[PDB]
Amino acid sequence: HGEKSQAAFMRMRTIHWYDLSWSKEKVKINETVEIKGKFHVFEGWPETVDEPDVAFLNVGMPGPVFIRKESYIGGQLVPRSVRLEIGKTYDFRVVLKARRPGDWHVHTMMNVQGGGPIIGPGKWITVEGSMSEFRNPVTTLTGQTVDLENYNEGNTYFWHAFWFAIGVAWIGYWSRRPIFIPRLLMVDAGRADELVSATDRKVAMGFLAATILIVVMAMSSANSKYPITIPLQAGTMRGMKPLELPAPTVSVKVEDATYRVPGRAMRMKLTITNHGNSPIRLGEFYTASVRFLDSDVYKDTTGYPEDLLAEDGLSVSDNSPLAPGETRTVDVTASDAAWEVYRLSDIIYDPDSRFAGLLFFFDATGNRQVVQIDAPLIPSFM
Amino acid sequence: VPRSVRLEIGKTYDFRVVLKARRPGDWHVHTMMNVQGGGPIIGPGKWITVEGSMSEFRNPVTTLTGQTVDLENYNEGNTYFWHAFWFAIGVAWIGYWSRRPIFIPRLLMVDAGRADELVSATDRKVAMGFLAATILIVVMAMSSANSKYPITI
Amino acid sequence: HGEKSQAAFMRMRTIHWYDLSWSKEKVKINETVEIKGKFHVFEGWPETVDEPDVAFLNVGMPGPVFIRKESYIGGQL
Amino acid sequence: EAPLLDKKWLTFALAIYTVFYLWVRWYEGVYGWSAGLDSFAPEFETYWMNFLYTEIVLEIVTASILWGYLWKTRDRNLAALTPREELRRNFTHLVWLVAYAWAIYWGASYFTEQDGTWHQTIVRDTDFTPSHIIEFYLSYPIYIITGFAAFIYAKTRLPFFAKGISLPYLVLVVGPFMILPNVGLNEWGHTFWFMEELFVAPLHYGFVIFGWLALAVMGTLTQTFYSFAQGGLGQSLCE
Amino acid sequence: SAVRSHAEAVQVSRTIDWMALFVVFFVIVGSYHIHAMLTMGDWDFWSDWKDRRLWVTVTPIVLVTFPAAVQSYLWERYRLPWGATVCVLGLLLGEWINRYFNFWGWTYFPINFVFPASLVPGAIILDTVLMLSGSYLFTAIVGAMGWGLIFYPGNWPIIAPLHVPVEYNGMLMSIADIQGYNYVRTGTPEYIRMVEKGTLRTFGKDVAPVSAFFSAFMSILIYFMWHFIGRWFSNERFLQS
Amino acid sequence: GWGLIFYPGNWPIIAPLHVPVEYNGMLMSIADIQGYNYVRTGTPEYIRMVEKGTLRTFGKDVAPVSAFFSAFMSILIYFMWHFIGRWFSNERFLQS
Ligand SMILES: CCCCCCC/C=C/CCCCCCCC(=O)OC[C@H](COP(=O)(O)OCCN)OC(=O)CCCCCCCCCCCCCCC
Ligand SMILES: CCCCCCC/C=C/CCCCCCCC(=O)OC[C@H](COP(=O)(O)OCCN)OC(=O)CCCCCCCCCCCCCCC
Ligand SMILES: CCCCCCC/C=C/CCCCCCCC(=O)OC[C@H](COP(=O)(O)OCCN)OC(=O)CCCCCCCCCCCCCCC
Ligand SMILES: CCCCCCC/C=C\CCCCCCCC(=O)OC[C@H](COP(=O)(O)OCCN)OC(=O)CCCCCCCCCCCCCCC
Ligand SMILES: CCCCCCC/C=C\CCCCCCCC(=O)OC[C@H](COP(=O)(O)OCCN)OC(=O)CCCCCCCCCCCCCCC
Ligand SMILES: CCCCCCC/C=C\CCCCCCCC(=O)OC[C@H](COP(=O)(O)OCCN)OC(=O)CCCCCCCCCCCCCCC
Ligand SMILES: CCCCCCC/C=C\CCCCCCCC(=O)OC[C@H](COP(=O)(O)OCCN)OC(=O)CCCCCCCCCCCCCCC
Ligand SMILES: CCCCCCC/C=C\CCCCCCCC(=O)OC[C@H](COP(=O)(O)OCCN)OC(=O)CCCCCCCCCCCCCCC
Ligand SMILES: CCCCCCC/C=C\CCCCCCCC(=O)OC[C@H](COP(=O)(O)OCCN)OC(=O)CCCCCCCCCCCCCCC
Ligand SMILES: CCCCCCC/C=C\CCCCCCCC(=O)OC[C@H](COP(=O)(O)OCCN)OC(=O)CCCCCCCCCCCCCCC
Ligand SMILES: CCCCCCC/C=C\CCCCCCCC(=O)OC[C@H](COP(=O)(O)OCCN)OC(=O)CCCCCCCCCCCCCCC
Ligand SMILES: CCCCCCC/C=C\CCCCCCCC(=O)OC[C@H](COP(=O)(O)OCCN)OC(=O)CCCCCCCCCCCCCCC
Ligand SMILES: CCCCCCC/C=C\CCCCCCCC(=O)OC[C@H](COP(=O)(O)OCCN)OC(=O)CCCCCCCCCCCCCCC
Ligand SMILES: [Cu+2]
Ligand SMILES: [Cu+2]
Ligand SMILES: [Cu+2]
Ligand SMILES: [Cu+2]
Ligand SMILES: [Cu+2]
Repeated sequence: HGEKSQAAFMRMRTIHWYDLSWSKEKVKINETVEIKGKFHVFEGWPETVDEPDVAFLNVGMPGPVFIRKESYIGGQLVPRSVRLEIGKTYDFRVVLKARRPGDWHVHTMMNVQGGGPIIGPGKWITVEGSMSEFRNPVTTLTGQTVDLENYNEGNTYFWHAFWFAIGVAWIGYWSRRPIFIPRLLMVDAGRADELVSATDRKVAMGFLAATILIVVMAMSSANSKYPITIPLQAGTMRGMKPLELPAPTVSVKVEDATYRVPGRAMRMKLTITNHGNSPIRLGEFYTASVRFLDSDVYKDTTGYPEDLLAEDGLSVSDNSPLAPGETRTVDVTASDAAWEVYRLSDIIYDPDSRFAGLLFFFDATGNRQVVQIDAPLIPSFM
Repeated sequence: VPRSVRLEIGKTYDFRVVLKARRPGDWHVHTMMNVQGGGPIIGPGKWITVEGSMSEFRNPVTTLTGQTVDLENYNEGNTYFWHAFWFAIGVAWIGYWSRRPIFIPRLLMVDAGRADELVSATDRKVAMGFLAATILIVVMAMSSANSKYPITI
Repeated sequence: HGEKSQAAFMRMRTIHWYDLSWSKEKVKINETVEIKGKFHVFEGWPETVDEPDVAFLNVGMPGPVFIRKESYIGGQL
Repeated sequence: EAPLLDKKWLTFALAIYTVFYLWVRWYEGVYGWSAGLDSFAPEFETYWMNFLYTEIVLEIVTASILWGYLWKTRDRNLAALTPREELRRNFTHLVWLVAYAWAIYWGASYFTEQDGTWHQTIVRDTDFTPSHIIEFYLSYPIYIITGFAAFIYAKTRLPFFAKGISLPYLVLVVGPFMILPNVGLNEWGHTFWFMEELFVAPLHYGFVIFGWLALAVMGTLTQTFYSFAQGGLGQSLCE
Repeated sequence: SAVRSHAEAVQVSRTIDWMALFVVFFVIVGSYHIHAMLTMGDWDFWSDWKDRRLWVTVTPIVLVTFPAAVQSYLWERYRLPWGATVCVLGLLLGEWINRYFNFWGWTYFPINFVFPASLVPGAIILDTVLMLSGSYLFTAIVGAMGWGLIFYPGNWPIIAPLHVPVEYNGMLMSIADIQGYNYVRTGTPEYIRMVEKGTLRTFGKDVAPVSAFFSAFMSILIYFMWHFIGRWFSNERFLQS
Repeated sequence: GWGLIFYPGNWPIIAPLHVPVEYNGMLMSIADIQGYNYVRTGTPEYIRMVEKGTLRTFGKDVAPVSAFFSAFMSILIYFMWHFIGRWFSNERFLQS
């Protein structure tokens, strides 16, 4: 939730999430779900979004209904912010543990500093069980195993209640006497010195000394109880390993790209050159989490969110085997209610009417090439 | 490249610029790269002579709504009309109060404590009418502009 | 002097100085000493240190006990 | 010979706010998850936009009626006010101040940090989030209405406050009101200036500044005490 | 007369005392809570934001604001030395109510991950210094020094168990760090947390004391300014327009 | 009112200048084409402080949010400049 309201061109021109898998659709409490996939950083990064020099891989959900057990970018655990390069592709994996029952829309997201949220496709996952069964065991380097759900709760309650009680007692010591009107009149009359006695001064001195001594003793006792402590671990982790992918033996030029403004579709003229890899055929156009597929060339079998999957939303004028070398100019039409449901038609309000997306080409043997396209998008009103 | 672009250090780029003559005379024309946080980078300048009359210059542009306009005079009359209308409204508002003594007698009356005599019920009604008319005219003008141009970006 | 008090990871993760040579160990006044070597910039540069877009090669000593006659990075003064 | 302090009115002043805000919290819990997450959906419309429209209309009607009734029934001749009746009116104004303080706690403290929580657990999508609907457009107008009513009652019933416009009272009453227009800055702060959900960002310093104006209460309190004491209570108490 | 006897006057005064205490307490709760959260609430919400540099520095400086003004009013007009204590207690009450009923009751963030910082010792020090010395300059200097310095030692017994090192998936992590990692804050990524990350000019185990002393000095300055701010806020002026 | 009425008052003038045009394959505004064609040598394109879209920009709320923010800051600036002018209206005489 939160993507439909984001500018259409910003969603089109930031990060592209390609083949994704979810290990389970329905999980029990304390069971783990794995979300893996690839994300590509668009070369034409918008200028109002800072470069992903400081980026964090996040899980979009209405709260800690899951707990993120681990997250890996390129096989490396990433508990901190990371640095990503423009134009590179990265594998990502996220292992989550179920905490609260219910149906949850879970998304993979990249939070970018100086940019904001970049939400990926969301999937509905059902958690069955009771929240009381959730456990979060962690073993420390000191040899102690604790449960993070209730660890250190009683100590915090005790100390906060103790200090609150001390403050309440300090206020109530003075609250046993007339408070506001008689004291104000006495101060106005010049009898302020009569409002504080020697016993009050002794009580204040005792309160101050007891507070300081208790703080010192509590710090000493806490140090004795936990002689091994480390500061909070923070920093930006550089040197993320990107994917070394086969360059596309397929070249695609966008002649024109238009959308009818009333409109639930997008149309584009494309010149495609096959540089080998056998006769190929376009099977899918990915724009903003929406996948328009050509049923005759490719069929999704990964449980891609159906609200974002158009099984026959790709209409190519001529989708015949493009013999290696053939340069065919084709008119592709990406049509689906998701265009209007995911407010991609709101590119009419955007201060930049340019789109970007991914095209997937398959040969007879099923090998897939990914081609990256970007162009300006012209609205049609006649 | 109608917008600002990003260039890399140490790379070479082709550039092309097509210009249309507008005013007669001899003009020193240079190609330049304006760099943000740097300033102007002027290239070699060439003298070009333009012969003719400026009145013959036309700038036709065809919109996506099917209308062909000339950018030299497009929307000029509408801007003049609206600015003159609002200026006239302001002038009328000032001149309504300007028919009476302005500075010295009013200052003396305010100093004497007779300020409440300087504004009458008719003045209050006129001010209310001015405010209501201004708001209503603004709303109606916005609605009419939206109706005339339903497609804007 | 001044490195022992610097954070250990910052010292480990910034610049590595490898094979170094000193021309002389004992010098007279007005005599010259040459210090050559190689330095490698770590790929995982710490985020709290700005990238070495503006860097200066300096000599650490308690003052002008020496005068830096010249300094070359990659053969360039 | 009615009692000086009307316990029924004070009990009502506390209980109406308590019950209404408990019901509001229950509604937020029940419908904040099923309908409040997605803003471009029909259930979100019928469960939160209708709430916003109804609360705005009811706030306008209630503010108009209450302020007009308080200003219409003002004491034209306050010179004949007996000291006992003046003390009773002072107690009623103190009940009004109690109600204003309770509303201020409910608005500026509870729902503001609830809004902070909501923004830290989800991705912001619109300016009319259920948290924003409850906080900016329900609790803030409610405490503004209560403060305006308390100020009007003090000016129209207490001779101490009827001789002019009390500057500390005006600051304490109008200052927090400026928190409501400042919401626009907040929106302009989140949509354009700051790309991150940081609660300590300068775009929220407006709130902070106007919160400082609530400190004017101290000055107001002093005046209130004098309004309590000038009628002869102070002379008897000093004995 | 307004009252018929001295005992009736005493009872009426006690009732006014209770009602005015309610009013002052909850107006202070509202204003101080909104100021405190919108000035330093990101460090106060999460246990993995409670670092040695930014939290320790920032919190006392911004939280010394209201106690200074409330002391300047209460001690001067009523000789009531509990202004700082009442401000801290109201802020703590509001924060705890929100944490229990909203942070945990609504979004189910564990309480050990979302708890406020202890503030009573600093308020007690300030109040006792003001009461014993009776002068606002000495109170400012010494009490603000104590308020800044006692913040971190007072909170150490609470956060100490959360700093036990853990080898989490091959990386060294803190218990608070693991708490922040596991419990996902969708609107609060990791890069936002203003915590110390180490500098090439950071010296040998002096982060927390330096932060505490800087906080104490700025607390002196802010107390001095907010004393006069509250003095202005306590004016009994009437306008005619 | 002063903050809120600024943009509706100017909309009848600038509305004809926002008709979309397909200029050389790119979507442009009439005002954008005016800025492009008529060369400002001292005013490059990157200087214009105009909205370019943010990842936190929501569903068609730019102009109303800007108007309300302008109105609030107008309240503040009016309040301060009232006293500024009150000081500027002083009838004081100096002897040195
Ligand atoms: C006249 C009373 C004295 C005056 C002071 C007010 C005290 C009143 C407290 C009400 C207690 C009942 C709360 C349970 C609601 C009971 C209630 O409304 O329960 C339903 C919701 C849950 O609904 P849901 O979300 O659909 O459920 C799914 C997820 N839970 O829970 C709650 O609302 C409970 C949590 C919040 C309760 C508010 C806290 C209590 C208010 C204290 C005010 C501060 C007063 C300070 C005085 C020192
Ligand atoms: C919290 C921010 C503080 C605002 C500044 C303090 C008020 C101004 C003081 C100096 C000028 C007025 C005279 C003394 C005050 C009190 C005051 O305004 O008295 C009425 C006087 C007229 O009285 P007088 O017998 O003729 O002689 C002057 C009184 N000293 O009005 C004025 O002088 C002009 C209007 C007053 C200023 C507007 C109200 C201020 C309240 C805050 C407005 C809302 C902003 C905050 C929202 C977030
Ligand atoms: C527009 C900027 C405002 C400047 C500040 C206002 C002027 C100063 C006021 C307080 C001190 C003077 C007394 C009252 C004023 C008027 C003034 O200067 O009167 C003469 C007094 C001597 O008179 P007096 O009967 O002995 O008692 C004091 C009068 N209240 O001079 C002074 O007190 C010192 C010299 C005055 C200041 C210099 C002139 C200020 C004009 C602006 C200078 C140029 C800067 C702007 C250029 C861009
Ligand atoms: C949450 C836990 C709550 C803790 C409650 C602590 C109790 C607080 C205050 C007690 C007020 C008694 C005042 C009696 C003066 C009542 C008083 O003033 O009595 C006259 C005495 C006469 O004493 P004297 O013998 O003639 O002279 C002194 C040597 N003999 O004067 C005094 O000066 C007596 C001073 C006694 C002050 C005691 C207050 C100390 C309180 C510290 C509390 C520690 C906190 C708890 C630790 C875990
Ligand atoms: C650029 C275009 C310029 C527009 C010029 C507009 C004219 C402006 C002002 C006219 C001043 C007349 C004042 C008469 C009071 C002169 C006046 O006060 O006369 C006594 C009447 C008595 O009227 P009555 O019948 O006894 O009571 C009312 C119901 N019968 O009192 C009033 O209160 C009369 C109020 C009349 C005020 C008329 C002003 C409205 C002006 C709006 C102009 C709209 C703008 C143009 C639209 C395109
Ligand atoms: C059933 C619970 C207890 C009784 C309920 C009454 C309140 C509780 C205690 C005090 C009175 C007890 C006995 C009263 C008997 C009768 C009764 O209901 O009296 C209260 C008022 C009368 O107010 P009063 O004349 O000042 O005299 C009060 C002193 N007895 O009744 C009314 O009908 C209201 C008065 C008119 C003002 C209406 C306000 C505007 C209403 C519109 C909505 C406002 C905005 C809404 C929020 C946005
Ligand atoms: C009139 C109201 C003014 C504000 C006063 C109340 C405090 C409010 C905000 C600042 C508190 C710090 C926490 C950040 C929340 C306010 C906030 O959101 O700060 C963001 C920055 C970090 O992000 P950023 O990308 O840097 O953005 C800059 C926007 N300020 O925090 C920072 O604190 C860093 C910014 C620089 C300011 C440093 C803090 C001040 C240091 C002390 C000097 C000031 C004088 C102190 C008194 C002696
Ligand atoms: C004042 C009454 C006398 C009581 C003693 C006073 C405080 C304690 C010791 C005094 C000796 C000084 C050396 C400190 C022990 C020195 C000490 O214990 O330093 C610990 C760490 C150093 O850790 P490390 O390197 O692993 O240890 C090896 C050091 N070679 O430094 C710090 O904590 C830094 C000092 C704290 C920052 C404050 C500096 C003072 C700035 C001046 C303003 C504050 C003064 C207030 C003015 C009124
Ligand atoms: C300066 C005035 C002299 C009196 C105060 C003593 C000055 C020195 C230190 C106090 C500052 C707080 C502690 C941090 C220092 C600076 C300091 O010493 O920091 C190291 C550790 C913190 O290190 P870490 O990496 O977080 O690991 C935890 C290990 N404890 O704190 C300490 O060792 C605490 C030192 C002293 C604690 C007692 C505080 C009591 C004194 C302050 C109140 C004074 C008010 C007087 C009332 C009139
Ligand atoms: C962060 C820095 C510390 C904070 C600054 C305040 C500390 C102490 C003194 C400095 C300024 C306040 C002193 C009072 C003025 C000085 C003061 O107390 O009154 C001046 C007069 C009083 O009004 P009057 O009777 O009508 O005028 C005739 C003289 N009595 O104010 C005026 O004339 C109007 C201006 C008053 C504005 C003061 C407002 C105080 C600031 C509130 C804002 C929040 C705090 C911001 C700081 C973060
Ligand atoms: C006040 C008297 C009553 C008259 C009505 C008041 C104004 C109109 C409607 C009220 C209902 C609220 C919902 C708005 C319609 C709501 C509305 O029309 O929103 C349009 C766009 C949204 O465009 P979109 O997403 O394509 O549309 C689908 C929305 N799910 O939002 C906006 O324009 C944003 C709102 C403007 C910013 C102001 C917010 C308010 C901030 C508080 C301070 C200002 C208040 C002043 C305090 C005194
Ligand atoms: C807030 C106080 C209530 C009274 C005002 C109504 C509040 C709502 C909107 C008014 C702000 C200006 C319009 C932009 C909103 C925000 C808003 O609705 O913006 C959308 C469009 C602008 O969109 P765009 O992308 O530029 O495309 C042009 C399409 N029109 O404006 C509107 O739809 C205009 C809405 C209302 C216009 C009438 C203005 C009259 C009201 C303001 C004056 C009030 C003064 C009262 C005197 C006492
Ligand atoms: C952007 C924020 C809003 C602008 C700030 C101003 C708003 C209202 C009040 C705040 C300050 C002005 C109040 C007048 C002082 C307060 C004032 O009106 O007079 C103070 C005395 C008058 O001179 P005097 O008779 O000699 O002194 C004895 C007292 N009557 O000034 C002085 O003594 C000298 C200092 C006066 C300086 C005030 C200049 C006003 C500022 C002009 C600069 C331009 C505006 C900058 C803001 C952007
Ligand atoms: Cu979702
Ligand atoms: Cu891509
Ligand atoms: Cu050395
Ligand atoms: Cu190296
Ligand atoms: Cu905000």
